[PDB]
Amino acid sequence: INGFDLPEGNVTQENFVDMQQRCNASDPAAYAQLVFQTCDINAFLSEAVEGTGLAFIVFTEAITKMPLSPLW
Amino acid sequence: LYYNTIISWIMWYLFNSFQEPLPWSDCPLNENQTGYVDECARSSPVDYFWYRETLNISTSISDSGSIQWWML
Amino acid sequence: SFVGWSTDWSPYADQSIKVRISLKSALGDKAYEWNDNEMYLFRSSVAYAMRQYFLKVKNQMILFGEEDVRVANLKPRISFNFFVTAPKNVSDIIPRTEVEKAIRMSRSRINDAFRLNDNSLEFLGIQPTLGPPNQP
Amino acid sequence: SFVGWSTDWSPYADQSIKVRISLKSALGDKAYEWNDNEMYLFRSSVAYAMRQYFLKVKNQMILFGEEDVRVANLKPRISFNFFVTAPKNVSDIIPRTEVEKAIRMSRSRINDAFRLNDNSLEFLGIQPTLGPPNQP
Ligand SMILES: *[C@@H]1O[C@H](CO)[C@@H](O[C@@H]2O[C@H](CO)[C@@H](O)[C@H](O)[C@H]2NC(C)=O)[C@H](O)[C@H]1NC(C)=O
Ligand SMILES: *[C@@H]1O[C@H](CO)[C@@H](O[C@@H]2O[C@H](CO)[C@@H](O)[C@H](O)[C@H]2NC(C)=O)[C@H](O)[C@H]1NC(C)=O
Ligand SMILES: *[C@@H]1O[C@H](CO)[C@@H](O)[C@H](O)[C@H]1NC(C)=O
Ligand SMILES: *[C@@H]1O[C@H](CO)[C@@H](O)[C@H](O)[C@H]1NC(C)=O
Ligand SMILES: *[C@@H]1O[C@H](CO)[C@@H](O)[C@H](O)[C@H]1NC(C)=O
Ligand SMILES: *[C@@H]1O[C@H](CO)[C@@H](O)[C@H](O)[C@H]1NC(C)=O
Repeated sequence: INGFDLPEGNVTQENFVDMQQRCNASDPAAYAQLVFQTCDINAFLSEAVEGTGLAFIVFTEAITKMPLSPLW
Repeated sequence: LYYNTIISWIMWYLFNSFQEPLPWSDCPLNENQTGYVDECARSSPVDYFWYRETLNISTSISDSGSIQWWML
Repeated sequence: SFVGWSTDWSPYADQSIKVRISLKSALGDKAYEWNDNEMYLFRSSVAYAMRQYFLKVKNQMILFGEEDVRVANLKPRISFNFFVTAPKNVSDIIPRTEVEKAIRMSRSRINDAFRLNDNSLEFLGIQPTLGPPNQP
Repeated sequence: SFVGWSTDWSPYADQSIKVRISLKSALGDKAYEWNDNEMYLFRSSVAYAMRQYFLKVKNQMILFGEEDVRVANLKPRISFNFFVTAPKNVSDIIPRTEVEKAIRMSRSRINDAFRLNDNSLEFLGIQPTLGPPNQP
């Protein structure tokens, strides 16, 4: 969106991959500087933290993104 | 002997509650208030509250320092 | 020499400031439509910001209008470049380093006219810096 | 007949809208100074409000500018009368009942440009009406 000038609510999760190829077929040499991520679940669920990190760097990070943070 | 040090770490995170911006929610500023602290930006802020503001950890088991008053 | 030309260079391009506006992230619902009347209010807000900077820093009274803010390259994602000239002298482009200081003074005032806050109205070369968090 | 004249009647007086601004009650401290640049932003905000009303109600595109908003009787307490004319026709004063409908549509937008809220920026003939309190 910051590289191809598209509306806001344009190119959501349902239409990521088809809008990847609509841009590179529209104009080449502007897709080559784009840095994308290969992030996917079963890689975010699969960290091997154990022993003290499951309460001090994993559980307390998910508490800050809840509604009432200093009560949970 | 060592399970009374884990409870020592647990009640340190209990004293640092009772404030709405939790101390493990955002990075501190360094000296000139223009950028973050360097290892809070490369790592996570929560990962920064454990190793530098709770433990003040060293790089090895050979290098040890003072008694670290708050923990005491 | 170089035979040929590139259709990207422009005589006003090195003094332009790119503005990028994301309306449906700062508001989502209850978000207004960006027609030509909203571009009029933006050009009068930049002309307000240039008037205050020349009065409170340089002690000059220069009557910038909304016709001195020249907007190019309008896109759907709400993007344009702009540059500010003298009020009745089209040859006299204000340099970019003084338009950046004028917007930095009144960025809190331009943001409130459009209900955006510093991340949905970004100026691409002007970043927010200030604010020390000394709570306790 | 009546021999003599009164120095209060004016040919633009029955189509004027009095604006009263109380800056040090909505802000108190952190309150800006009201110089001639703030009067420029007010005249461009009213000209923005007239542009949106003629587009979204009457489907006309009339390019009101800040020179079509004529401000008289400026006082220290921040008070003035204003009236809006046609863009290049000084004889064509917009009637007061349509300027009142134009400000009523965009009163939430004019208020946000000056950090006032509906009681420190009053228009003296335009009162806020809406809002039912159905909480439970
Ligand atoms: C409009 O602005 C330009 C500058 O952008 C003025 O041009 C200057 O003119 C003086 C004398 O005429 C020269 O000494 C300068 O070198 C010129 N500036 C540049 C950048 O070349 C021009 O005079 C202005 N016009 C008016 C009517 O004031
Ligand atoms: C400026 O506005 C006035 C109205 O305020 C216009 O005057 C009208 O002119 C037509 C024909 O010329 C008459 O039939 C109307 O009776 C006039 N109106 C009034 C209120 O007397 C005038 O034409 C406008 N000028 C321009 C150039 O459009
Ligand atoms: C994204 O843009 C395309 C291009 O016009 C449009 O057809 C589509 O409706 C847009 N998507 C959304 C969610 O607005
Ligand atoms: C656009 O880039 C992607 C990513 O490498 C590539 O797979 C695709 O083939 C490119 N499109 C064209 C038309 O080459
Ligand atoms: C950062 O702070 C140091 C002093 O701690 C100062 O010398 C330096 O100029 C500052 N950097 C910036 C960009 O302000
Ligand atoms: C521990 O913290 C103190 C300040 O509280 C600091 O001076 C010292 O360098 C820290 N220890 C290490 C190993 O960085």
